[PDB]
Amino acid sequence: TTLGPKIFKLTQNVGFRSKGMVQNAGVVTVEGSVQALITAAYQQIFGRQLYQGQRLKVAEIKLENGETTVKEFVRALGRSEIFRKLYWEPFYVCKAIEYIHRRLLGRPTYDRVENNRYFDIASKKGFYGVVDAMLNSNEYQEVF
Amino acid sequence: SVLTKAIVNADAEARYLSPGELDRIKSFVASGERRLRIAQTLTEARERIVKQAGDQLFQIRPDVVSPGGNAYGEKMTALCLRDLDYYLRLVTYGIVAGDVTPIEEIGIIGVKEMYNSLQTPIPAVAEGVRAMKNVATSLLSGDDAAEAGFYFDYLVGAMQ
Amino acid sequence: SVLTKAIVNADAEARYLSPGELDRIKSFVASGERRLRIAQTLTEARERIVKQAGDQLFQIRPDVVSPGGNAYGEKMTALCLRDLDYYLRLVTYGIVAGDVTPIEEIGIIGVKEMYNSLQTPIPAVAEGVRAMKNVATSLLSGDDAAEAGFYFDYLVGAMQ
Amino acid sequence: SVLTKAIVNADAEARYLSPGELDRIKSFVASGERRLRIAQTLTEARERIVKQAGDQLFQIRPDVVSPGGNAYGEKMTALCLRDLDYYLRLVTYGIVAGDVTPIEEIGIIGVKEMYNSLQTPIPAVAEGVRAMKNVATSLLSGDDAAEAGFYFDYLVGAMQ
Amino acid sequence: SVLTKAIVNADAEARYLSPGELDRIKSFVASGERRLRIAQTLTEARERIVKQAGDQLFQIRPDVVSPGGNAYGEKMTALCLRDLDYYLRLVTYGIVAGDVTPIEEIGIIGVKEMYNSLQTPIPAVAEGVRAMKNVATSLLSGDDAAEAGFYFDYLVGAMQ
Amino acid sequence: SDEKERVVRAAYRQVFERDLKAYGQSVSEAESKVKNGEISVREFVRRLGKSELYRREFYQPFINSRVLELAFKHFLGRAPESRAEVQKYFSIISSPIVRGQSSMPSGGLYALIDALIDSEEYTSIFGEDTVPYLRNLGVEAQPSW
Amino acid sequence: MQDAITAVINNYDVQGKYLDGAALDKLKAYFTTGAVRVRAAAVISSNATTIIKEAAAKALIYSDLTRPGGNMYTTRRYAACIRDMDYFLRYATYAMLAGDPSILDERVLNGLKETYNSLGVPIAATVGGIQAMKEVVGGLVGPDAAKEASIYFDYLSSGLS
Amino acid sequence: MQDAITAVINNYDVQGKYLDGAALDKLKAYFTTGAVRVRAAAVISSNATTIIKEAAAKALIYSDLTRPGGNMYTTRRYAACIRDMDYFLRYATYAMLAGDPSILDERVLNGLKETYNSLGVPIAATVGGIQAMKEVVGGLVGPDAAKEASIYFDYLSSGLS
Amino acid sequence: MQDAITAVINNYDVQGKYLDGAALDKLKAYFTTGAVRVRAAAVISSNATTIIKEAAAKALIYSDLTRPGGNMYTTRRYAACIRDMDYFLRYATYAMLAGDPSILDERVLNGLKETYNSLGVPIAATVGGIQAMKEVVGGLVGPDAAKEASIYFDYLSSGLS
Amino acid sequence: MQDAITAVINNYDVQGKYLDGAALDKLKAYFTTGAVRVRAAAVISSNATTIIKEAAAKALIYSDLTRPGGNMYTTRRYAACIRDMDYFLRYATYAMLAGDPSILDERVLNGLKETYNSLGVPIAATVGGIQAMKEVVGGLVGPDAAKEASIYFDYLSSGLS
Amino acid sequence: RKVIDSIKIEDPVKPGDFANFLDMARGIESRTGVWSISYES
Ligand SMILES: CCC1=C(C)/C(=C/C2=NC(=C\c3[nH]c(/C=C4\NC(=O)[C@H](C)[C@H]4CC)c(C)c3CCC(=O)O)/C(CCC(=O)O)=C2C)NC1=O
Ligand SMILES: CCC1=C(C)/C(=C/C2=NC(=C\c3[nH]c(/C=C4\NC(=O)[C@H](C)[C@H]4CC)c(C)c3CCC(=O)O)/C(CCC(=O)O)=C2C)NC1=O
Ligand SMILES: CCC1=C(C)/C(=C/C2=NC(=C\c3[nH]c(/C=C4\NC(=O)[C@H](C)[C@H]4CC)c(C)c3CCC(=O)O)/C(CCC(=O)O)=C2C)NC1=O
Ligand SMILES: CCC1=C(C)/C(=C/C2=NC(=C\c3[nH]c(/C=C4\NC(=O)[C@H](C)[C@H]4CC)c(C)c3CCC(=O)O)/C(CCC(=O)O)=C2C)NC1=O
Ligand SMILES: CCC1=C(C)/C(=C/C2=NC(=C\c3[nH]c(/C=C4\NC(=O)[C@H](C)[C@H]4CC)c(C)c3CCC(=O)O)/C(CCC(=O)O)=C2C)NC1=O
Ligand SMILES: CCC1=C(C)/C(=C/C2=NC(=C\c3[nH]c(/C=C4\NC(=O)[C@H](C)[C@H]4CC)c(C)c3CCC(=O)O)/C(CCC(=O)O)=C2C)NC1=O
Ligand SMILES: CCC1=C(C)/C(=C/C2=NC(=C\c3[nH]c(/C=C4\NC(=O)[C@H](C)[C@H]4CC)c(C)c3CCC(=O)O)/C(CCC(=O)O)=C2C)NC1=O
Repeated sequence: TTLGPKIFKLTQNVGFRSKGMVQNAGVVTVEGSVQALITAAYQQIFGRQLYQGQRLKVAEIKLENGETTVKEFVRALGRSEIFRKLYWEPFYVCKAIEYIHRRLLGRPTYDRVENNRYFDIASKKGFYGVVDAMLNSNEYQEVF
Repeated sequence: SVLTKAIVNADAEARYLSPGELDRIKSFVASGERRLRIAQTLTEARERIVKQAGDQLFQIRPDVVSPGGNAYGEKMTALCLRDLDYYLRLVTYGIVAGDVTPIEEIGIIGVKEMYNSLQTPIPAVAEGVRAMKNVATSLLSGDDAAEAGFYFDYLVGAMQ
Repeated sequence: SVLTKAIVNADAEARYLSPGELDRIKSFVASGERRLRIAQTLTEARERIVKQAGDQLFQIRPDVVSPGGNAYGEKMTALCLRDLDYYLRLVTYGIVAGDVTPIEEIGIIGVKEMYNSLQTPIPAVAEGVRAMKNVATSLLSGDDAAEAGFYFDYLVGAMQ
Repeated sequence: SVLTKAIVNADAEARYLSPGELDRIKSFVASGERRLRIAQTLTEARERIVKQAGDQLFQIRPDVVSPGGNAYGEKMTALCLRDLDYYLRLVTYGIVAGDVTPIEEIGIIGVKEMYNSLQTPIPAVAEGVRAMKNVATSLLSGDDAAEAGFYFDYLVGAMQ
Repeated sequence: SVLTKAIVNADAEARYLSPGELDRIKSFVASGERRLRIAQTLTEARERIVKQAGDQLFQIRPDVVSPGGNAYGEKMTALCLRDLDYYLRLVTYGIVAGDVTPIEEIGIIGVKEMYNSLQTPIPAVAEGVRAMKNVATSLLSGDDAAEAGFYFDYLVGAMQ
Repeated sequence: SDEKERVVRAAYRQVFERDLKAYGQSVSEAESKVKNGEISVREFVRRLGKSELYRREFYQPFINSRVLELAFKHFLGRAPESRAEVQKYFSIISSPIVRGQSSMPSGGLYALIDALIDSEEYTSIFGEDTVPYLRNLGVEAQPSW
Repeated sequence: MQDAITAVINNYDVQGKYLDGAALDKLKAYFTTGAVRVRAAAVISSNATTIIKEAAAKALIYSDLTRPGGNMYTTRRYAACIRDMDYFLRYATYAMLAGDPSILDERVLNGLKETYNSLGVPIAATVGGIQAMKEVVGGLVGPDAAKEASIYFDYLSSGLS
Repeated sequence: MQDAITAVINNYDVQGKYLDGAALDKLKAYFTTGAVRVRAAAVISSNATTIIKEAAAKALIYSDLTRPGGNMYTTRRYAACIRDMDYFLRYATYAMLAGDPSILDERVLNGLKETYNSLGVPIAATVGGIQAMKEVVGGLVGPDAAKEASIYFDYLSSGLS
Repeated sequence: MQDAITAVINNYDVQGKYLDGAALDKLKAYFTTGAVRVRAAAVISSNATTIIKEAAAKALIYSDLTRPGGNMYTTRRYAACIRDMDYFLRYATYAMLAGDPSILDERVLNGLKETYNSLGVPIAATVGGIQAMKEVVGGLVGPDAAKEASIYFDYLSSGLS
Repeated sequence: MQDAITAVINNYDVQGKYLDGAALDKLKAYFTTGAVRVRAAAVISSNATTIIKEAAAKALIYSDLTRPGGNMYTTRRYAACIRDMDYFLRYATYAMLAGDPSILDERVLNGLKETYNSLGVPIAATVGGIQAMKEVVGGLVGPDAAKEASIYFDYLSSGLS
Repeated sequence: RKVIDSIKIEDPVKPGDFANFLDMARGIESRTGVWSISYES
């Protein structure tokens, strides 16, 4: 509805579709709807855009070329370098987890059962381990 | 265009065009002949405008055309005016389309990376465009000069 | 440092440190005494390095100290050498730690955005740094000059 | 001086000086050593005042040192600062005289015509004198800087 | 201020301001421009005031500036005048606030303990302040000189 | 004559949580009378409570509800123990009374301090001559709630 | 706490600066509005009780709040609530005289949000009680003082939400 | 969020009222200024970067703020600060288009005062950065739009202080 | 986080000072103990599990703590407790390598006291578990490293109490 | 708190052991150094003020710390800082007499790191103030007592870092 | 360790560690600009 925030879904082919248009056509309208999806990924995962060195290209290049989905572009961003750094590293371990959950699955944790699942996965596997559960849950897939 | 933009939003939400979207197509198409006249006048004076804008760019930025300047020399200056000719052309396209789709894919997306490589000072390209606005705008009626001016200020905006 | 970098990678994996992140630390400790000495040597000649860097820079790029240049004028030049003094300082920090670490947070992350705002030509800042390499390197033994040179070329690299 | 201005009134009415006229000569002469100190300080820093005035001027209005500018070039610039050196000198004269008689006959009566002929912006030029006041006002302790400042503001006043 | 003092007493007794408290705020604020002028004059002559207090001090106590004196030497004297500059500043603050709250937290509460540690003779600091009163007071009208004088005598009082 | 000063600096530490002597402040006028016997340690502590120095330090930077909690730790040496106890004290600091003599009557701060000091409990444990001390773990039976 | 004037003094003290032109201009901007602040305080103080009664009448009572199950049910809690109201009014009058909101933070807002969460005190309802007193105040004090009184009521209410 | 028009619709909806003459007059007062709001937004957007640079130059840099010990020392923090500046400019442009400040509360001010207290970010210095951008904006947009743009910069700055 | 070396760099950076003699002496005092820190970490890491086992045996189990009603009753909670123990050991090993306790604050102590109060986790019993691991560690690492390892266990334990 | 004589008793009491040969040897190792501890305390106490003065002079004042913007700027804060210094000196003298650091934890270090973080008090600068007082102390007390006094100053300073 | 009358001392706030006017005196240098022009010529 209009009572909540917009949801961006990349339906626009992308895929580097091609056509029956001039071979080196200058304008290709929808090759710019992907681009707004790309910036909107950043705006959920980190909350703002990154600075120049920081952006992760070569993840975008592939999304834009149609080789990987939206789902996997989020995974690359989630398991990235600055994401770790900004949000994992400087905080107490469970503060890191609670905050990371809001960014990757849009809501706060409900429980201690849930919180603990990750707290005891982070102690064996690290940042990487924790990220990969939020990303691999059943709930991620049903919802997103 | 206005058409492309309206439709893409329609198709992406799986729906027919809105009353609003239909209205803007109607207002847009009514301005067709006028927009075509604005492009003609500017196409007809393209030399005058590009040269003049170069004299004024090189007055506010005398060093671009100086020892350590990107446009220093006769053929580094020739390419610079050619780029000014490119952008005036794209501005005529934008005016007849009623939005930037074409202007954008052809000459702003990727422009930072292109000019950074060539080491061209971007903000002085933005000045060259303001200079063209000033010249072009002096060859158009008040109403048409404003309508043209929006597209000049867009390019100035995108190089930023 | 080398320590910080090794540890952060260790903790991320949540396992005590490993063989090859210990050997590097040992190398760094021996290196650190030499590294500390190089930084002290660089610190001693700072005013000479900056000033001679500044002459080498303005010959190679006179356009920045010209009418439409970012560093045109006596102050605008004073602030420019002060920035060159800043980066030499960060280079001494980088050498001593054995890892670049702190310099990045202090003076490259955000540097594009800072200088774009001020309209400073980034690639001529990179030249000012090469100029400092040349001077600093002439006050160090061959082996120490190379070790220092890596950190100068890093900054030159990051402004890119 | 105060003497020249005042005695003239005496002679023109065919009479000796009034108690009033005598009093002002006395108060004036008592304020002598201070005025001489104000002139000394400024004479002592003349080269600094002129150049820093010259930088302050060209930032606030550079175009004069550009292709179509009156002060464009090394020897067209050697003359603009020389004129700034002239006016600082006249300001020291005025301060020790306690009025403008000397300043006026030497460098304002006939000027405006003079500057106009040469086509120099007169307001460009008053910035430059106003800029010289700043550099100079800063090589003097707070009491002497004010006393000097009156004479700078006079020249700024006359040139317009 | 007068405001802070009035309010703190109000809040501590859980009540709105008294007619008295309201009256003093009104009389105080009416003297605003005058109090601001008193601070300006003294701010404008700060360097002079510090030097004349310092001369008056060393005549009266040549010993402080003697072999076994706290202020013996060129840089033990430099810090001493700097402390005199500190207290004049606080006196300007007090005058514009209309009470001592600021003067007190910044430079009297703890001052015995500070100076006892440094082994500075407190009563000769009180003399340095009297010396500043004498100089500052000679640059103010009778009425303003008294109003200023209360704050000088307070500091003299608190170092006791 | 030194026993007195052992005692008078104990009060500064009990009421203000540390001696004010090092910085250099003191409640001077009041202080002399305790040494010379006109007013008891009870009157001395009450004068320190309504003084300009304690208001600035423990009343100004906090809220009325936080002022009640710190007053119990200074004039009774223990934490508030019940919610019923908050409403007695919170509504004592909260109302104006009026001004009666020189003034500062039922104050906000002033009323709260008399109320503590004149309480039954206060003048029992420390009644009259002793400066208040923390009744923490070794000393009394501590509540666990 | 701090007021307009001590806000400036402490901002310069930490830099060890004598007051300069910019500082002196700020202090003037306070002194020049001072007489009006005083008059406004005398209106609020002397109408205190009527402001609370009209503010409660527009924003609190004749409602579920005053009925069984409501937080201002019982004479005890009704008394506590209008007691609070008097605090707000009184302190806002201090803030407006001082020309600085710092006292509203130090002696009113600090911990109050959680105190209200812990007792169950309805926050949104309390804000309406604040913004109703502002409405009444702005009528009583007139053109001279309306905007200046108003801001410290608005400071209070965005401090809770 | 809400704009001029939805502010009126929701104010009437809670009373279940069809729009009446008073409502219709308010909406007209918005529509009649609408074209001018659009032109002003196009000036701000296209001069965004220059406004920040001139505002920083007058109110932030060449100072202790940018020196060691200062909050906008380090390229990291300098970048964060002018990033913030861009937010303010951009959102004020939204508020002015909408003719309603509600978006400045919902998406900018809420919690920001305490966020800045927690990081150490100097509030007074940030306000000057806001009021300098306003100064620049008011020159660029002209008589038509100056007062209308200005108010949402003033909304922002009294929201922090 | 920071280590010995970055502690010094950041302390000078805020003053914008090149490293001077006093700084250089501090860094030497770290480098000169560096090889010993590494050897000590390799002993702790490779005896990790045995240190926890011997520390639990001396300070936790065979007690009311492991019996019904005790906080380390249930395999779930016993597992959580020795999991915690491994954190402490591992991070103390980081702190000792870095020669700086800052990581123990940033990633271990912050909020932990209240977290334990909220779950009911016995603080005093946890401290004994820390000081027992220290005892074991100090035997295993030898004269060279005993005092240096020990301090970060002591940092941990006065961080909870 | 505990001291060497007391610690030996409580360390054995928890094991329910009579004092045995190992215990008796420890207590002897304390008693045999006792007279020297007393003499050292009398030197420190009677030179207290001079030690602080010389320690501040070498490690704190004549610096940015005492200048505007510095934490020991203002007579208030200068007084608080040398007040603190006296605590450290005095308690270290207690620890050294007791031959046990436990009092330095119970009554000085507990919460102090965070207290200093919360006020902004510079930790590294405070450590230098501790290690400068140690330097002075070690000269005044002589060969007999130098090492024994020194350790409790070192206990204090690694307790903050 | 000598005379009182070093009392000529400027009283401003001294520059911070990267002001634009620490490298000001080196900023006048070795180009062809307004600071290149020989004054006595
Ligand atoms: C000096 C600054 C200061 C303030 C502002 C303050 C507020 C405050 N309000 C309280 C309770 C309360 N506050 C209210 C307020 C309200 N009830 C409602 O339904 C309305 C929404 C609202 C009035 C508009 C009520 C009903 C209670 C009683 C809660 C209880 O029964 O425990 C309490 C608990 C102690 C007590 O009951 O007195 C405090 C401390 N305390 C202070 O020291
Ligand atoms: C169980 C404890 C308890 C009591 C008693 C209580 C009384 C109470 N009486 C009220 C009003 C009122 N009460 C009265 C009563 C009277 N008028 C008179 O002249 C007579 C003297 C008197 C009748 C005998 C009136 C006239 C009002 C309306 C006043 C107004 O609206 O301004 C209101 C405000 C309206 C509301 O929101 O309910 C409350 C809360 N509330 C409580 O929680
Ligand atoms: C330690 C990390 C760090 C750096 C590097 C830094 C640089 C920095 N350079 C500045 C200006 C400047 N920097 C330069 C530098 C140059 N001009 C040129 O053309 C050359 C390419 C270059 C000299 C090699 C100039 C000319 C200015 C003045 C620009 C202006 O005022 O608009 C300013 C604004 C002035 C100020 O407030 O200090 C900053 C903050 N700040 C930092 O915190
Ligand atoms: C109700 C849930 C629950 C269980 C089951 C539990 C088991 C448990 N078994 C323990 C030890 C032990 N358990 C065993 C058991 C065995 N040895 C073998 O080889 C066999 C495979 C097995 C017997 C069938 C042994 C030998 C120890 C002593 C190990 C040691 O001290 O190192 C201990 C540590 C000693 C103590 O403090 O009590 C616990 C807590 N604790 C619990 O809270
Ligand atoms: C990376 C830094 C880090 C630390 C240190 C940490 C501690 C920590 N300990 C926890 C629980 C716990 N901690 C203990 C610890 C003990 N039980 C005892 O009786 C002993 C006294 C003690 C072991 C010596 C126990 C039993 C629980 C479970 C409480 C429950 O049942 O909910 C929890 C709650 C989530 C969970 O259950 O995993 C956290 C976050 N978390 C972190 O992120
Ligand atoms: C704004 C509040 C404030 C004040 C006043 C203040 C004073 C102050 N005076 C100092 C020294 C000093 N102050 C003096 C002053 C004097 N010598 C004499 O004999 C005279 C009686 C007197 C001059 C009138 C001297 C001689 C020293 C050097 C003492 C030393 O180095 O041992 C120092 C230590 C040096 C430093 O680090 O700055 C401070 C902090 N600090 C503050 O924060
Ligand atoms: C009995 C054991 C004990 C200790 C040790 C203790 C320390 C302590 N130091 C404090 C403040 C302080 N501590 C300092 C210390 C310093 N300033 C500097 O710049 C230096 C680095 C350093 C001196 C070497 C300062 C300046 C303050 C005042 C902070 C403020 O203005 O609020 C405070 C806050 C309350 C107060 O201001 O008195 C405490 C409790 N309290 C105790 O109960």
